[PDB]
Amino acid sequence: KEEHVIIQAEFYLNPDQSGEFMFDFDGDEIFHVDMAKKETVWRLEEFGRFASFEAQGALANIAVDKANLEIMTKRSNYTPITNVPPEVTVLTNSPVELREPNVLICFIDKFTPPVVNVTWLRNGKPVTTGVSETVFLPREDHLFRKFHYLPFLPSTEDVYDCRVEHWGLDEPLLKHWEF
Amino acid sequence: KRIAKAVNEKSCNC
Amino acid sequence: DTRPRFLEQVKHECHFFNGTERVRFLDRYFYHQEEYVRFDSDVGEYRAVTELGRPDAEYWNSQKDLLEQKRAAVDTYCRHNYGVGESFTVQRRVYPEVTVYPAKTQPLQHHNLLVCSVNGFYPGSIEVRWFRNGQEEKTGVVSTGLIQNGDWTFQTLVMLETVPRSGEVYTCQVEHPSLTSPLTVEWRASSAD
Repeated sequence: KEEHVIIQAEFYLNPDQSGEFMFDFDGDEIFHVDMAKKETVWRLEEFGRFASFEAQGALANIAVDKANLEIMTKRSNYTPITNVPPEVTVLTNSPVELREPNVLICFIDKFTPPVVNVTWLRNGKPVTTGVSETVFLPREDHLFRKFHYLPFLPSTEDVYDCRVEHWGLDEPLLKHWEF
Repeated sequence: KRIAKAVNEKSCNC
Repeated sequence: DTRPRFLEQVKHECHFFNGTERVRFLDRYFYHQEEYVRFDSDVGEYRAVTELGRPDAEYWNSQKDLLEQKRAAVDTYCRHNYGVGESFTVQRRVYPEVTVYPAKTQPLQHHNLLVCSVNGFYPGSIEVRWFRNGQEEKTGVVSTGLIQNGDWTFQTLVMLETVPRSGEVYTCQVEHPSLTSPLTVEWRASSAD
């Protein structure tokens, strides 16, 4: 059995004109390229200590992905993607203790196409500050997964939800956490 | 050190 | 906006066996989730995976320089990048934080679930075992499985169904590549009487 797998995974999506270029090691992201800024974005700061990647090279690849998509769309007689809705799980990073800083993780899994709206809610209200997210991460079945993160101070007063919208769903999907 | 990029091949316009 | 969508993916994959003793390179092209054409270094040329890829396999295989480049990828790309990344990927080892607690505050001599929460570890390979007074418990053990946090750490919660009695000592044991010596965490039933 194999010990390790490194994947350079890319996609291009019409009519959104959205693309992605990333490297994966055993299911975790090494980096992706921010193609608006033409910048290599390391998943953990420490990874850029020694390693480098020429971000401009990703733009060339994405241009080929676009051209290929145009061809494949014609070859398929405009057969569009079938929406596959996500499975969503809310987790904490560590066992929760009152007034001990922690992190809520919203794990959005097994979906396509790679277009999703994810909103953290505190007592029903969108939380914009302190949140972070990953790009779309490839799966071995060629669907996607994604993580969103919210640092928080646990209390008995607050409740949280991850709200996920996707074309495959019949309504917004809410996954709840409270103490 | 520099991470190497794999090139994408271009489909036949056919 | 519910216009139809069209997705192209490409995955350039490097599979490593016994360090870098054996490497397999795959150049894989997808329309939506459907792989249509693939170069496999074990084959040495492109092959159509579905009929959508037939025009490409023929066209690319007719380009000698193109094939020569793909056939060298196991070294120019796979072994090269393994070497670049090795210290912070292959050799990443992050030691687990282990917490043991009863799932609910319950008096002794009643059913409870004892939780062994193993957090923040890397890589994913791990064994978590429960013991009751030094005897390993195999039945009544339920887990979350391995959970990826997305930040190059994992967690797992491994629960033991039990009816604890005064004086018993339960132990969660973890085996993981980060350890240089054994990792055990005890819960004494007399500490929560």
